Formats: sequence, structure tokens, C-alpha cells
Amino acid sequence: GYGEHELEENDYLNDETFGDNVQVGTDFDF
Amino acid sequence: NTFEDFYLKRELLMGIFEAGFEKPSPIQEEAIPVAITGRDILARAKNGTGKTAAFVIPTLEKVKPKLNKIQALIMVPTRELALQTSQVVRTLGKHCGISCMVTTGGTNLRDDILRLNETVHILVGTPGRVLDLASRKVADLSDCSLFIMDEADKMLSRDFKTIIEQILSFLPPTHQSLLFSATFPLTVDEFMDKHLHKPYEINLMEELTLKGITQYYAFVEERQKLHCLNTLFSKLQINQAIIFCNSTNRVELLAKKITDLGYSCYYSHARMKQQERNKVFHEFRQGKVRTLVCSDLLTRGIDIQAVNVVINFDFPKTAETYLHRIGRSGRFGHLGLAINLINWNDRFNLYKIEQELGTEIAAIPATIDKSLYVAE
Repeated sequence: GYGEHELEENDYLNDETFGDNVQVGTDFDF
Repeated sequence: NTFEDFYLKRELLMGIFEAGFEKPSPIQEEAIPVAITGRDILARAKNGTGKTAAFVIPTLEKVKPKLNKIQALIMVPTRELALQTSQVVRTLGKHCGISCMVTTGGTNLRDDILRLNETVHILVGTPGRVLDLASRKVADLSDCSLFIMDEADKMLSRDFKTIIEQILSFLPPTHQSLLFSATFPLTVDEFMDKHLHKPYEINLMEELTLKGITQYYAFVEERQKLHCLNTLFSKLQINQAIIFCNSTNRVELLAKKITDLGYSCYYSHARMKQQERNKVFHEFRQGKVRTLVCSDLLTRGIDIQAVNVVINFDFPKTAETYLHRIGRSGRFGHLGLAINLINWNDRFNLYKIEQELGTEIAAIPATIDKSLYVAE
């Protein structure tokens, strides 16, 4: 992927959101 | 500069001082002096304690404590807002020797009728109960020279407007009216031309409205965001959608992950040039793709009615930003969805904004009705 700009405050937790272990699907339960 | 610049009586200034208010906010700078003059006011400003104070302070200045009659009537749509408002009144009017009473559809009529036999200077209530007490002559409004409506839009709908007119019939012909709202559209024009007299207008909000837009939130951890998003992407009959993020990097990352997910989209943010952004906007406007991912971008252009779902991948911090993202310019509503992804740290801002814009952001149901975002 591509980000690589001068980081800003809400980028500090991007690893949690766009990590390799982050689950994806259509499973999500509300 | 200071609250003393408005020439308020000592006790009122004492109340304001005890509440921690040193510098008057814009809504107060605009509304307080004008209201003391006696001139009517039609104001649009986000809800807050400071706004409520922007009308309560003039009320406490005008109301004569020596006159044991209702001199000011404050109409609110909900009982919660009635309680809050009266709390503000009693706090700021602590040293004023002024009595304040709440009467709502919740409480019993007997206790309120009994309470009205005692002295009441300021009456805070809901349309139904207030019209009821007025018709029964329990509440004498012959000296009620001040009339105030907070969240007025919620009480000027087709059914409530009648009640408001009926209540207005009891007040003296020459009476001051202070109207407050967080959304610009108002249902009736004759109502305002008839009941407002040379009003002083205040517009402190962006010219946008959340009318017609159904707003939901979802408790979602960061690691789960993508997952939830895709689930929505399959659950919803999206025509066109715009996804908002709190930074340029997140915009690009989300766009990439979306593209790899088997979806088509564009992306636009602040680091790009204006030309590129205009190109992306024009391309998306022509329906080239289905999804667009934006960071907060100033100078929004022209409303795109194809966009029937807007998703806050990242929940914003301010109501100004939330409105700038979700709001439309049409005085008529817009049939569409607004879906907010709420993490832990976002929870407070979910409450605050919802209070400030006078809107409703409910928890996302199992299945979303198609009548709410799909047109024919």
C-alpha cells in the first residue's frame, strides 16, 4: 500500500486499522 | 470583551461569574445586547450551555423579581431540555431572587397547578402541557412580555405550530420573541412574518441541514473497521457513497484496501493540488465510480444527489465538521444515510455533536429500511 506522507495525529493508530492481522469479510455483527 | 460590557445588574453578573463565564461567546455577543434592547431575535447556532445562557442572561436582566407574575416563557420540545434549561436559569439567576418552574407532559398536572399558585417568574415547558395550563387559566400570561423558543424547529412542524399559535394567543400583543434553532429550515413563513417583528437575525452555523438524512452509529474497534465497512458494502443498496477519514494517509490506505477488496473508487485529500481535486470531484460527479474517499476538504462544491450513503470511517471531533460532511444545502430534505464508525475514544463526541446539532444518531439496527435511502 501507499501512505508515506508527513504523518498527522490520527495516523498514530493506523497499524491497528490496516494491520496484516485485521479481519475482513461480510461477517460483521451489530 | 467582558459580560460587564453588557450593562447587567450586579446579581446577574455574580451568577455569570460563579458559573465560570469570563469572555462572552459569539452567540452571546450577538444575542445578549440585542435581546436587552427589546428587539426580536431569529438565531441559528449549535446547541450549548453558552447559547442557553445567550438567551437566559437577557431573560434574567429583563425579568423584574418584584413582580410575582410569569414574565418570560421558554418553550422546549423535550423534558430533558426543559430540566437543563431551568438548571441554567436557576444557576445564573442564583442571586436574582427569581423563581423558575418546569412543566412538561411527563409530570402530573395536579402538582404543577398547585405550584402555579406560588410565585413563578420564568416558565420552562413543552407545548402541550403549557397550552393546557394556559387554557385552564392556571398560568397567567397577561404580563408575559418575553417569549422564547429553543430547538424551535422541533415545535414548528405542522402539528406543533398550531399549539404554539394557541399559546401565543395568551401573551400580550406587544411581546418580545427570541427564536433559536440549529437547523436553518423552518416550515412556516407566515408564522414568522406574523409573530416576529423586525427580528434581528443571527447565523453562526454553516448553511447546511441534516433534514431527511437518517443517521446511525456503530461501536467498532479500529482493527474491526475494514470488516464492518465491507459488511455495510454488501448490506446496503448504495447508489454512490462518500467515505470520510481524519487524515490524508488514512484516506489513501483505505482507498487502496477498498480497491484490493474488489470495489471501485476514487480518493481526494488536502495534500493534492486544487486541479487534481476538481478532476476527481468532476469525475465522481459524473458517476464514473461508486465510492469516493475524502479527507476533510474546505470549499465543498455542488450537492450530488446520487450519493445516498455517507460513511464516517473516522468520526470527526467537531459538529462543524460533521455538518460539513453530512449536511446538504437543500431546504427540503435529502433521502440518504449517514453511518458513523464509533471507537471508544469517539463516544463522547458522539454524544456532544448529537446534542449540538439537535439531531439524532441512533444505533444501527439489524436491517436498514430501504425506504430511508433509496428513491424511486
